[PDB]
Amino acid sequence: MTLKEFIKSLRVGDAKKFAARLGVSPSYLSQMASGRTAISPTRALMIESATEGQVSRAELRPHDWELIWPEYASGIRLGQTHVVHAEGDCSACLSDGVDSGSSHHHHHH
Repeated sequence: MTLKEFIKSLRVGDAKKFAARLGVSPSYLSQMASGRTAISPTRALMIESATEGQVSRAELRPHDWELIWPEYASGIRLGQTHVVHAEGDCSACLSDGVDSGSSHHHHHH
């Protein structure tokens, strides 16, 4: 689940308590839900601990959690996560982060 959907389920008063879990403002809490803000590695953990049933650090950042908590992710890759089959296999794929065409070099002698 996500904060946007999770919060949506929550009531205005109830959501306030949730923001308390992260120790953040009610408006800010919704910023990450919208995606108009930046979520720190520590903050991602807060939400996961805040609900521990709907929104998890992986849900907030399915692509970066593998970078922020690779030691943990390494454990599930080993094959110990045979309890349940969860999407992933990010390591299997690799997306280039640089444009080869943009790169250029020239020299004489």
